[PDB]
Amino acid sequence: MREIVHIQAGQCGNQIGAKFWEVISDEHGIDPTGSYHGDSDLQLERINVYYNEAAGNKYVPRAILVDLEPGTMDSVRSGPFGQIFRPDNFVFGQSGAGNNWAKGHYTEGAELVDSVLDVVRKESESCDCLQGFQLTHSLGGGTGSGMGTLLISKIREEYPDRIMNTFSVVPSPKVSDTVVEPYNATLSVHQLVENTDETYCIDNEALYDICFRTLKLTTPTYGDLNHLVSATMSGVTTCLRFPGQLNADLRKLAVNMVPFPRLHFFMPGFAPLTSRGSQQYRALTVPELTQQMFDAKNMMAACDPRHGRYLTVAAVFRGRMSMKEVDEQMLNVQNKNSSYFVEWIPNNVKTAVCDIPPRGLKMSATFIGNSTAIQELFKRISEQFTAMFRRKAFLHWYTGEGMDEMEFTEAESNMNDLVSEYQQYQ
Amino acid sequence: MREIVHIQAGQCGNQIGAKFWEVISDEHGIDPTGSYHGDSDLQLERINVYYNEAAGNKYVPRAILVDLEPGTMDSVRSGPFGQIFRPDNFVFGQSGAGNNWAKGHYTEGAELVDSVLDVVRKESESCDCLQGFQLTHSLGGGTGSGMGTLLISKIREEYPDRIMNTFSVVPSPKVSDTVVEPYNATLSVHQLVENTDETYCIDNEALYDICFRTLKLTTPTYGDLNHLVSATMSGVTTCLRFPGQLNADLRKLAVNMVPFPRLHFFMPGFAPLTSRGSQQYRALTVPELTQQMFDAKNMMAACDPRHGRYLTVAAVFRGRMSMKEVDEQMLNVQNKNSSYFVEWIPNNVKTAVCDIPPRGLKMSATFIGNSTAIQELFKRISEQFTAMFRRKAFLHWYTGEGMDEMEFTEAESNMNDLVSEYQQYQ
Amino acid sequence: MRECISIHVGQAGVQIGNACWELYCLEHGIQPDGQMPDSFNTFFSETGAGKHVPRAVFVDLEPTVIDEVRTGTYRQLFHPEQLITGKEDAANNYARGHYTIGKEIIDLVLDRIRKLADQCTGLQGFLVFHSFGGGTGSGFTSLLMERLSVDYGKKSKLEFSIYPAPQVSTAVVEPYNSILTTHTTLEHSDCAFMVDNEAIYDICRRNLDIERPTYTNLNRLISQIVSSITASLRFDGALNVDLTEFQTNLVPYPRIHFPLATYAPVISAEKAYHEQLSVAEITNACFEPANQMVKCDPRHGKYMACCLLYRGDVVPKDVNAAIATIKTKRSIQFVDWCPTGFKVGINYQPPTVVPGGDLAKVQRAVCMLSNTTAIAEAWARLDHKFDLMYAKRAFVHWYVGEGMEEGEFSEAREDMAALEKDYEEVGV
Amino acid sequence: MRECISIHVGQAGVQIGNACWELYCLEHGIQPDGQMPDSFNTFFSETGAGKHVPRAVFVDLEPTVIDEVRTGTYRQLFHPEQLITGKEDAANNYARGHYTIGKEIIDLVLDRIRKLADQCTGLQGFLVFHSFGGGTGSGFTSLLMERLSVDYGKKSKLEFSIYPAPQVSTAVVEPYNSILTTHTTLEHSDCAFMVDNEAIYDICRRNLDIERPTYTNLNRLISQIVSSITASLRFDGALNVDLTEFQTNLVPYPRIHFPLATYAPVISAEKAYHEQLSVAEITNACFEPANQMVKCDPRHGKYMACCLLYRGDVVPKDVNAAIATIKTKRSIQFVDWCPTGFKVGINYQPPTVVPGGDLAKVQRAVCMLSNTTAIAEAWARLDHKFDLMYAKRAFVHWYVGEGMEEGEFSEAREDMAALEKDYEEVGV
Ligand SMILES: Nc1nc2c(ncn2[C@@H]2O[C@H](COP(=O)(O)CP(=O)(O)OP(=O)(O)O)[C@@H](O)[C@H]2O)c(=O)[nH]1
Ligand SMILES: Nc1nc2c(ncn2[C@@H]2O[C@H](COP(=O)(O)CP(=O)(O)OP(=O)(O)O)[C@@H](O)[C@H]2O)c(=O)[nH]1
Ligand SMILES: Nc1nc2c(ncn2[C@@H]2O[C@H](COP(=O)(O)OP(=O)(O)OP(=O)(O)O)[C@@H](O)[C@H]2O)c(=O)[nH]1
Ligand SMILES: Nc1nc2c(ncn2[C@@H]2O[C@H](COP(=O)(O)OP(=O)(O)OP(=O)(O)O)[C@@H](O)[C@H]2O)c(=O)[nH]1
Ligand SMILES: [Mg+2]
Ligand SMILES: [Mg+2]
Ligand SMILES: [Mg+2]
Ligand SMILES: [Mg+2]
Repeated sequence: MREIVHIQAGQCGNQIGAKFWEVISDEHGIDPTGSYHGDSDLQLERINVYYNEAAGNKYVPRAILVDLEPGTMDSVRSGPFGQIFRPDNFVFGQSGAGNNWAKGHYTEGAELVDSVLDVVRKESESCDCLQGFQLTHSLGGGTGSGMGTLLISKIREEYPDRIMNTFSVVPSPKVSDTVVEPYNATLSVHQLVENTDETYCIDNEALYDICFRTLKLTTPTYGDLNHLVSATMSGVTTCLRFPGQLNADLRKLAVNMVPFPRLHFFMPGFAPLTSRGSQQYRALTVPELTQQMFDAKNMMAACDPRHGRYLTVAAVFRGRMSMKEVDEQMLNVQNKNSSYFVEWIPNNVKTAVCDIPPRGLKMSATFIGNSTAIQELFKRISEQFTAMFRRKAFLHWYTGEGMDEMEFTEAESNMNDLVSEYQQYQ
Repeated sequence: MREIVHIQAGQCGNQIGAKFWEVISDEHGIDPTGSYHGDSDLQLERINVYYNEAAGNKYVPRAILVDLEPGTMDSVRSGPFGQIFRPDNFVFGQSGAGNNWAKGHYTEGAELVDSVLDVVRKESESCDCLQGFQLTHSLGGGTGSGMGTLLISKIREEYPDRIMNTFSVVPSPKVSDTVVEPYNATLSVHQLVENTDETYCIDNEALYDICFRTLKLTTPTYGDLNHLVSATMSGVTTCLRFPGQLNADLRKLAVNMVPFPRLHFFMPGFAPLTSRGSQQYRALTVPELTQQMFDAKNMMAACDPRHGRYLTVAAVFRGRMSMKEVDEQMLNVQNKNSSYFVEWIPNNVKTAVCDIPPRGLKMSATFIGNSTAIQELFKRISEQFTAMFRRKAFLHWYTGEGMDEMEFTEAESNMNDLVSEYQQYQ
Repeated sequence: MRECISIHVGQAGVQIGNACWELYCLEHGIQPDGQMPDSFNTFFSETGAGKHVPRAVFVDLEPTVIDEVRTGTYRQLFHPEQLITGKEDAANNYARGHYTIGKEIIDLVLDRIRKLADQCTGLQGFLVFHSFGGGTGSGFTSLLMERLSVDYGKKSKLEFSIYPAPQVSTAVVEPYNSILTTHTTLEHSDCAFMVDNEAIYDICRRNLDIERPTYTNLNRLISQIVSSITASLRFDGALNVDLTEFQTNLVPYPRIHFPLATYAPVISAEKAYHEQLSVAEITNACFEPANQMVKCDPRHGKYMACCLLYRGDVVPKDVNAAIATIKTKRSIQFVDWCPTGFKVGINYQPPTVVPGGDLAKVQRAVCMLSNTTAIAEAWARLDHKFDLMYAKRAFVHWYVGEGMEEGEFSEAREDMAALEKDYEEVGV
Repeated sequence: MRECISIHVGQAGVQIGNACWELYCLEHGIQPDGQMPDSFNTFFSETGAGKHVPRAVFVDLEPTVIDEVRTGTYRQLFHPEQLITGKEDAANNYARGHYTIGKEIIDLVLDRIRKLADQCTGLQGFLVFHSFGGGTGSGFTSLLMERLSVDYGKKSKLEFSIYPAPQVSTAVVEPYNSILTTHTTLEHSDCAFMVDNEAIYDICRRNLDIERPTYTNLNRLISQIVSSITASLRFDGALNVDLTEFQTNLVPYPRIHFPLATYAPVISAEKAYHEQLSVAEITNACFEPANQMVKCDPRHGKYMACCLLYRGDVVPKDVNAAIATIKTKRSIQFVDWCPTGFKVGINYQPPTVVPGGDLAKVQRAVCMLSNTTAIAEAWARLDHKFDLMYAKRAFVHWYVGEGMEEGEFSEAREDMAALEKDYEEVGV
């Protein structure tokens, strides 16, 4: 009961997905072969949420891997945990998208997509009651953004009543990796606005800051960064996988955190986060976790929560904890930091608690905030788009893939409207 | 009780027959010498359906091998299992037919045929209650098509009340092996229309697709292809050879699957079919088998079932299975895919179950569909015939063998009529 | 004295019969070889020392199903001459059953039956097990029924028939066979107990907690019903019911002889521990639509007569109480022309359970046989199914081939229409 | 005879119910397997030998909470058919509870309830455990209450409800759910006992010396109250109270059926040694605002009726003395239209304590149920909360999606306004 379908689109998305799978298999006591070697019966009770049971006491991720390039697939298959995936669930093209949203959405991606659709239909049929979909990808390139968006549109058309979740790695302001990133992000964000129910805005710059400042890590690799994201992902769906004292799944979270249809862009967070040295000089207690989570410098989106207000915040706690203590701490934070919370939604905080902690830790926390500061992310992007579009820079490539200028105009308008709406509800 | 007589005509037919025999001997625990070395008493209980018992605890196929060329016979005799066949049951000519239906039907084949007739009469006399005949051949050449057809006509004349089954390998559209294939197919199809009770339309292109796409096989040889066909053949008659929970033989299948006399052209299918790699990541269960069988890409005829409707479909299941589960799955498929089934024949599905699974597998399935999409196969052929015949191309050869133009006109008309009838009942 | 002859026709009939005979053996302490280490005489003849032989004939047009019996566990129980086998089947064709194939074997089976009947001194009648859908179960049975009616007539005829489902049908041509056999059925058999596999499946999943029931599970359940029916003859209870008595009570008009049965309790081993399965409880459960053996809504029909057959640790007073309670339930309506709609039997022997069976051992059980107008709904759907197919003459040629005439089909349809109309009229 | 059916709805309802059933078992000497190595019949059916089964139905739209019960310590106590589980939750949405998800499961639960009720010969009524804030606890319960009212009606209905706090709310949408369920609650349930988690927490920290109370600690305390209520039915005391009696005494007008409860003494193991916990003392402690189960000031309200339920080593004379003393306290005011505001019950059995519990074993205890105008304050704050959110239509779209109409919200608000006004009028 309550099966989730996982989709990974483009290189980054795939990489994050791999990490996610690795963590979750470890959590549920699943080895690199698909065999259960755990101790606790609780690890297998709700195994069906993320895994299909294959013949001969093995488990396989309900995961679809998508890319316009084959190399990524190979890299995944050769990775630790690569062999756990169903071979028929790898759907790859041969060409690539060349950082072009149009190639991913209209051309190469279009050709690819039917296969993917066929796979995912089968995966849906297999599951007794699919609660919904989780897509991991980025907005800045061509595949994850254009192809991903296309896929999402198709999915929603066939499953309009199911929950649609995306973990979207967004382009940061300073660390600009590509030149057409503004275009790709703009086009994809628009589509996300209409077709996702909740969007987790993850930002590389913020991750780097976390790694450098909070973990004090000498050399971050993408893997390390990805780990953080994976942890966050695991946090959200802990209530579907384990028992607890107060239980909240994907739907319950959405209903409590989304007051208006369009405002479904979250700034996620995780706690605790310490170095090796600073491990000894700390208190493993709920007050400390709470303190950590609400800090601006612990957000995985490059936005200052002190530049806006929280519309709603959901906190998900893992480990053996006193409910009273949890409640006290959340009330204290809202009373003390009154100015950071919208005053016309009393009790801006939703709490959920799962008894099963993550491995290595006795207590852990996951944060989901709907903050009006997310407007900053959109605004910058809009500005950059304007700067490009005013001089029609790089437009020709997109138009060569069948895209028309008017779409760009529309998307930009839409994003502007969204920004305005956030501002006004602040 | 209930003896079947096997006939193999022309090279392809012979080759398929060899494979068929090999599989069946293995199944019934019969070695290359004709001796029973099996374990189960169930393997010998109904051995007489396909084997005559010779002196000294040996078994011999009730098989007649026919060719206008002797080389094929030699090749068969030198094969693994070649020595099991009765030497007197090889009936061969010396000349060959040169891809000419007329040579096979009117001239060389005519001269040959009396011997064959004499053999088969004896084989009939030997058997206590012959249920009928199975002919394996192709429509595109001269021997299997012309000689085969001739043989069938003769047989039906002497056994008008017995069941007449053909496994006919049909010419595909793209992979055209010969130039006069259209002619040979047209002429033979006509004859089949009047003289066979059920015709299994097997297509090389579809087989290749199965091998390449579904089995992921690096290099298919004809042997591999033939194996698939053999499996299918074995499936149909499993109910005559073993016990079961619900039993259906050749007659029962025909009566349930043929609503109108002329509409007896089946698209057969088999399941399960997996690679070596994809063996581990699968569920050995009835739902999965069902899913596999009904897919368009698992049909051994190059026709899209989604281009027509199923008039009737017979499913034959082998292994220890729950009847309820089987029934649920078949009802689900018809309810979900309502549009692919003719609405004026309620319960378009017939089910049969045999307790004895094939070797190596715990569960297996054989599919027989009477689909209106088979019209495509006829239509293409008709078109090609027209294209040739309009310019009288290659006609002279046929006429030199005594054939008249009017026969061609007749056959073409007949086929057209058949096509029309299929279309209208769609 | 009091003896019942069992006839098992076609695959279904054979397989139900196997289960039945397994159950009977266990009930009377007869081993699979006929030896026992008295009432069992109602089902078995006794020959010499250390032998008892079932008063049964097994008939099939194929060898396959019967051949299993010959090879199997109960090979010594039946003598070879009571297992009758042809060479070719009816191939799901009524015509082949009734005419082409059936006319070759019917005489033989009749002769054997006569031989069997001559050995019995107090023949109660016949129990006939078959299906409506198969060529043998339909065509052969209709032929056999005619002959039996001619030869014996006044001796009672009972048929236990696997009716085809609305949704879950295994074969394509079922409606034709069903319609054809109904015509002769109405003419001949004196009371006919319809059952539906789909309903049984539902029961096994919901009440017995079995994910995947196979035919062996259905058959066992079916056998239980038969046991309840015949326990009044095979044991000595407080208050008893004979077959003639049953007929008198349960069949109000000659044509209206289709009472649908049901059993209670059908429960798991574990789920029995918590439930206090009282007489009142089981009785209440009997009159619930979910536990029915045929798919239909009694709430939309009216009861004409119900027979309640209790077995085991049951006392009359509490049965009476249960009946009274049932009377006062507005949602269970009986027709106005029958104010007293109960025949009640109580037998001392608890239901015995087959080792490795799905049913738990209980102190009490009940088999309700009720005649209700709601059964007409089944006929309506079947008729509808028939009419579609016949509109296109689909498959008809096959039947014609074996000597059937098109006019027969129409006649059969008419007969069924008339029957449905009759059912309509009695419920007003 | 005298029997009470318990219904446990949603997470909160389930978890309170677990505690309750743990307590009952210990009280009556029933082991977790249903075996006992008579009055317990009020809560348990008895089946065969060595078994007793709770007269309870556990309902949740998810599997998770109930699945714990199935796996856990008391898996053998309940039979599987009394534990009802859907597939998808109400997701903190009233609409999903009442309509979209609830309409799929309500029939089933009703049928089971009817089955349960048919086994009881002297039905007193129903105890319904839930919360006002959850989608299931609100939406499902309202639906269920309607159906129960229809089917039974005159049989008493009691609900034990976890009311949302003023400050410490765990969920965002609580006010909407609370308002919606209140409308149906007023229509149907006959008396409703509100409780607040915040108050319980305060009590546990201040009176029990627990730094960190978890839900298990609250639940245990809550169960005690229920035990006090039902001890008059489960034991034979000197002076007794039935549920109908309670209703008669405590509810002065049909709409004014919200009495807030409280328990005394709630003390630590050590702090019990020094205190001489007399009847007078505990009684005095009952009427103090700090020990209340709902956050509000009684000093600012008026009492309309109080029921005092004493248990253990208590004699009437000293209870009377205590009551007299309470009468003479000017700070505790009763409305002028009720000069005699006491119903008094005294039961012989001391409060039993759960091994590993927070409460010490005492010779005497009391449960006070009082109807007071001060409860109106809670409704005022809740209404205020509702009105803010609704001003912006925040979250409303979700409810609309599941078939709720905006007009319903307004109607509900109006109903609550009317209720508050009614409360105002009776205190004048
Ligand atoms: N947080 C992470 N960000 C990544 C990772 N890999 C890439 N990226 C970021 O994502 C962007 C590059 O995205 P992709 O390779 O996924 C573009 P994609 O293959 O989807 O389409 P193409 O344009 O066809 O290559 C860029 O901002 C990278 O800096 C990763 O492992 N973690
Ligand atoms: N599926 C298979 N198809 C085959 C096989 N061998 C040949 N064929 C196909 O059949 C056709 C060639 O047929 P044949 O050699 O049987 C013609 P035949 O000997 O019957 O008459 P002649 O004209 O006298 O040779 C052609 O379409 C081949 O591609 C086989 O082993 N399997
Ligand atoms: N209840 C039950 N029904 C069965 C069983 N086997 C077959 N059926 C039903 O019987 C019908 C098929 O008829 P069969 O008895 O197999 O056919 P037959 O009597 O052997 O007739 P032919 O094979 O056509 O000669 C279908 O409705 C099946 O669902 C069984 O073991 N139990
Ligand atoms: N006293 C007490 N209150 C609880 C407990 N668990 C949850 N709550 C309260 O119940 C309310 C939340 O409702 P739940 O019962 O969790 O929700 P639900 O009934 O399962 O409804 P959905 O999950 O939305 O379908 C909040 O006011 C919680 O504080 C518990 O064990 N004891
Ligand atoms: Mg890439
Ligand atoms: Mg050749
Ligand atoms: Mg049969
Ligand atoms: Mg819940």
